[PDB]
Amino acid sequence: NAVTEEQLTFSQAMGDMLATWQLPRTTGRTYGYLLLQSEATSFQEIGADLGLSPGAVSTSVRELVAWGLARTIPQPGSRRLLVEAAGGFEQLLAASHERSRAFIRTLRSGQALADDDRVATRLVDLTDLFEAYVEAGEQMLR
Amino acid sequence: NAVTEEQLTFSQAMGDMLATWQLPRTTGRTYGYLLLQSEATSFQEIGADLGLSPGAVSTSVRELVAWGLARTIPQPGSRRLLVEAAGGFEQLLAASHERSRAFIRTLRSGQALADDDRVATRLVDLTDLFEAYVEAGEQMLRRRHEAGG
Repeated sequence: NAVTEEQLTFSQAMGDMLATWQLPRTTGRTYGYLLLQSEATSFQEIGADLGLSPGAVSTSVRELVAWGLARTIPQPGSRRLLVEAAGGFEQLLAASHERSRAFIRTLRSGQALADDDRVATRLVDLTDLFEAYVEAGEQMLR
Repeated sequence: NAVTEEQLTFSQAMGDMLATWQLPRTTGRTYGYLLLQSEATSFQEIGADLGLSPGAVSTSVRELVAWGLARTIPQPGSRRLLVEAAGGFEQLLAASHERSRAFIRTLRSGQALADDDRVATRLVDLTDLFEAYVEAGEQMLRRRHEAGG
């Protein structure tokens, strides 16, 4: 029905969003699904509700747990796991911050290679703005 | 020699860096090259120094100029253009901010679709933090200009 379609399209959009951090689209789709579930769900349920193969569900859940976006829960009397959304974007955003720190080092390397005052100053000004931008969000993670 | 190799590798790294903000790698490479040039350079020099086709150079320059990362300079007595690094990252970062704003609308849509309090609370906490993170960078850029920076 209409609500199922809205939840599935939200899942699809979350796949595209988490791909900005190089997570496979199926992993973000699984996350978007979990976000709208009120109770923990089995791997079988995730697969049935998203039309995913068991290997795809297993891989996605493992990635989400590794990134602090989900938690797996054992079940009495079975090896089957339940899954729920958990944590948040802190770990993904910290990883993005670290990539930006490597970018800052590349920019500072260019500053050092500059063999002309005009070239050096241009790179200093470019780098200072980017550093200010990068560390604005770092205060949010703080 | 050592300095030319270091300049080329800086150019290569800048291509990889700006691909984060969806700038094609050859375009980011051209930008990193221009950043270390003390004088405006011709299309022929860019292509020779970077091993790029005339079409690749022309496309890259047009994209950098569109993004406010380079300026083209006419030459007396010719139709050939010179190119120099210009402006800065402001436009690329603003474009990134706009993509994040669309993500926030998606998250707020899921929040609205939430059909019980536990789900809604999880989504509003997740989205509140991401939106605060996004708007910190935007406020930073806006404030940098009002202050005289």
